[PDB]
Amino acid sequence: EQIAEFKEAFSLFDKDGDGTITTKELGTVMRSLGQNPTEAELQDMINEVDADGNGTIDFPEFLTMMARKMKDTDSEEEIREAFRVFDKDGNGYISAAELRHVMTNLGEKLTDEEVDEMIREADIDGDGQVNYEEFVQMMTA
Amino acid sequence: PLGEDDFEMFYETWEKFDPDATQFIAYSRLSDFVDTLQEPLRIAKPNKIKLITLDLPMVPGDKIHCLDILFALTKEVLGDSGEMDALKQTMEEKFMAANPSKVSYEPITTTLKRKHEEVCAIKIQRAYRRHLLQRSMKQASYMYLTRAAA
Ligand SMILES: [Ca+2]
Ligand SMILES: [Ca+2]
Ligand SMILES: [Ca+2]
Ligand SMILES: [Ca+2]
Repeated sequence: EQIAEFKEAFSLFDKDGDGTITTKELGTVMRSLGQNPTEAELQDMINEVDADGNGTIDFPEFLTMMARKMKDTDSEEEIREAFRVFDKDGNGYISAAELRHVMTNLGEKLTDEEVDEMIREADIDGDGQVNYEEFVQMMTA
Repeated sequence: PLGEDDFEMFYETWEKFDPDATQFIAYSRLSDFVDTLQEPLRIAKPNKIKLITLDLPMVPGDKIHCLDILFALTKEVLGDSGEMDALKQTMEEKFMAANPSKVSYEPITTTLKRKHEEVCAIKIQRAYRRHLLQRSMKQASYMYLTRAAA
């Protein structure tokens, strides 16, 4: 198995490169991304992947966390964040434009027809828009 | 070793990566810019992760303003003084009016953001595609299973 890419991720949350991740470094990265964590919340997040009680997180613990998430669980919390990211204007609905714009990004060249089928099968209500409930249903099972 | 020469030198090699004097650079082009830079302000060649961490704002589409790059490179080497923050604001007004070309004032995206969006997007396309394969597989086997029973 290849850990080649997980190092880039570890580097992102390590500002000083001291080989560990504190609350403060993690909080810094979250805030820049658009989310406010409470101080207590940052602590619990740190604890879950904190094997050796240290209070910070080096590549071993980080690697284990990545391995745990390696299974494509596709949890609702993970999905919720994606919705937050794609819902550019924050109105609680993802318009076609928003999602269609995401296709241009590098991850995969979803064809326009493929994207249209994504919208067709997700928009139950029938109003040209994905809300959170439809988006979750589309991505669950 | 910050000096007088470095600032003219930053503004010089801007013409190398932007002869057209657009004052904007495609994000992909940026990594090489900072590699081929003056010694104090230079960032080592493996610099994609740093650029991501810098959060330089990008205007549509994927265009970063001359100043943002500049001040971010200096305040990397140098401390984040209040005067610089004020100085850039004054400079911003001078540059815009000065520019003959006209564009909207605000950019809605930054590199950190962009990297999360690319990550989150991959996760969704990867999941969507896998979900599809499963449906097809299930449909084929079931069809064969019923047909065989018949
Ligand atoms: Ca650290
Ligand atoms: Ca630890
Ligand atoms: Ca929206
Ligand atoms: Ca809807």
